[PDB]
Amino acid sequence: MTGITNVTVLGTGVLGSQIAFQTAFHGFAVTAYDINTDALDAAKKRFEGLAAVYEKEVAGAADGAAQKALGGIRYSDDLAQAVKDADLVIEAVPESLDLKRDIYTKLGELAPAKTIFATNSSTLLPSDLVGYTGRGDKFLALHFANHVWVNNTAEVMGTTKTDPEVYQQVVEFASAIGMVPIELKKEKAGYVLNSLLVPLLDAAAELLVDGIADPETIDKTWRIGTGAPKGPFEIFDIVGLTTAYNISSVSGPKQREFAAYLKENYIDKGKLGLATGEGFYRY
Amino acid sequence: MTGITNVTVLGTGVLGSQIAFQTAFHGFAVTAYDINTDALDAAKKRFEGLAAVYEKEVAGAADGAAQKALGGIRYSDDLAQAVKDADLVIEAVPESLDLKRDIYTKLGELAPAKTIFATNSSTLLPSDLVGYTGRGDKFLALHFANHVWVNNTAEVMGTTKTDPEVYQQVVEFASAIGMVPIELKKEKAGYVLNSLLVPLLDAAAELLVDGIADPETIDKTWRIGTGAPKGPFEIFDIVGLTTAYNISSVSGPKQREFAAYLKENYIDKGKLGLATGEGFYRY
Ligand SMILES: NC(=O)c1ccc[n+]([C@@H]2O[C@H](COP(=O)([O-])OP(=O)(O)OC[C@H]3O[C@@H](n4cnc5c(N)ncnc54)[C@H](O)[C@@H]3O)[C@@H](O)[C@H]2O)c1
Ligand SMILES: NC(=O)c1ccc[n+]([C@@H]2O[C@H](COP(=O)([O-])OP(=O)(O)OC[C@H]3O[C@@H](n4cnc5c(N)ncnc54)[C@H](O)[C@@H]3O)[C@@H](O)[C@H]2O)c1
Repeated sequence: MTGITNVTVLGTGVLGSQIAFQTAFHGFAVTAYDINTDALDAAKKRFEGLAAVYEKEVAGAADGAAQKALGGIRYSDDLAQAVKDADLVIEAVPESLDLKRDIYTKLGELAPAKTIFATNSSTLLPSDLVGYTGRGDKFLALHFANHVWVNNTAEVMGTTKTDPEVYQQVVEFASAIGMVPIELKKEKAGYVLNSLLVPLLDAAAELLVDGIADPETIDKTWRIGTGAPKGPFEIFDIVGLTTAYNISSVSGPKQREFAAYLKENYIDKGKLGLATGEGFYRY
Repeated sequence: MTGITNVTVLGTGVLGSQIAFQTAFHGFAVTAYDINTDALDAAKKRFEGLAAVYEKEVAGAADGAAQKALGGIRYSDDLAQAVKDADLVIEAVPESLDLKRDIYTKLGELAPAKTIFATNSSTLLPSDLVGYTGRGDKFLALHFANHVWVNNTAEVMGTTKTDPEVYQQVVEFASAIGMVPIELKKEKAGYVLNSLLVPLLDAAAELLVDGIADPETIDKTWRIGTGAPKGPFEIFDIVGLTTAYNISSVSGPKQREFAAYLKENYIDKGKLGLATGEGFYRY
């Protein structure tokens, strides 16, 4: 008769907690899973943080609505119990092939037949994981963006093996929790958004490193030329220069030249971007 | 005592006429140069078109101000006479190495010593031209965008040989005619704007060709993810699919795959973008 009602999220970190909370906020029955009681205690702290954020930032969260969502969440550190009646499992464990491999094999065994599996992985492709799951027709990617309550896209990307009626029901779940479903047709590293954004940021980095123009110039050129609200380097500051450095340092020669540039001129000086109050720009 | 007053523009085509007119509109003494009286007649028609546009679209152009600028422009099809008292020459002849080569050698000989030379070339690098000029310390690029009155950037890009006091005076001329100077430090193919934009559009094209996602999806992902007003394919429509095809067809394998895609699905059907009323989107 009915579809997705019970959702279990694996991991209560930065994205796990946001995913779980947004889902609870939209009336699903949520279980947050993590490794031990200390991780669960820390999860609860995040959920209380999110609740506060929602009551100030999110439509409909005022006057106790965010607290009620908070209070309704269940915590579990026993995977078997955590997914026992799960309609959907959203996996946001650390970005580690080994650690996700471990997770899915167990999850494939412990979760009832009905359960749809969805990974939030940034870099690990579903195909890289579909094996360990044991239910490829029910395994796909549901990829969120940090600050899901306002950057509310959910990229839906399955494998060739993925069942279309499952894919569609994930899409509809995404709408149910207030996301804009971004539907990919074939698997793709970086889904859509990162696929578009990285090339822009790389081109900007090259201009800076090769001494063609300063950040301000590059940024105003982009805002004026495309009408965008923020230029590449303003975007770097939002992404965070530590993240930008990590990514830059594992790519072609030119990017690595940028990573070294970030390290010397920003990272080493403690100018990590927006969150810390100064990166390419002072805030 | 005084600086740039007399400006001669070589070519009265799409960008030559806009450059000349904006410059006349801001009080410089402008001579428009073209090859014969028939080209000059057509120049006059464009200038009258621009005058109409300015009176409806441009601050300060109403109540005869745009007509007065129009009336003050001089036409010449004799290069010697055209640049005889020129402080600045802006070159917007066809994008043709041979045709610009011809131009600069003559111009180097005919223009008084004081004259600064500036090319509006998109693809031809200044260094590719500095030779034929004979005044490398007074030769640089001043690159405009189509619809200069509203897309009012002017990318200033010189050669290693370029004289810094000349570069700065071009920058100040750019401000004088209401442009936002985009100052490049070293030469770069595509200056700043195209350098940033092409990679974004290419990444979008790849997603479309490889069947990862449809235009709408890719566009909404970009607008939502970056807050930009327009997605890649809306931008393609603005650029014009004929232009996009030309550029796509002379680049790496993946782009060529896109060019063929444009040709089959849009060009061959007469869907050329915004100007004709339909491209990726119907307008
Ligand atoms: N952080 C982002 O901006 C972002 C964006 C999109 C997708 N993602 C993806 O989400 C996942 C990373 O999550 P995050 O960085 O947002 O939070 P995080 O990495 O800070 O937290 C990881 C969560 O998993 C828990 N955990 C640790 N070991 C575990 C295990 N052995 N089994 C089950 N849980 C375990 C941690 O305690 C924590 O609750 C990766 O797939 C990453 O690619 C992150
Ligand atoms: N069109 C754009 O969007 C755009 C943008 C930036 C830069 N540019 C650059 O401007 C130049 C092209 O100008 P356009 O396409 O805007 O106008 P156009 O090419 O339509 O017109 C060319 C002008 O040069 C004239 N001309 C032809 N032969 C000539 C010659 N032998 N000697 C002198 N003049 C001659 C033509 O009659 C016309 O007046 C190129 O350098 C191009 O890269 C164009």
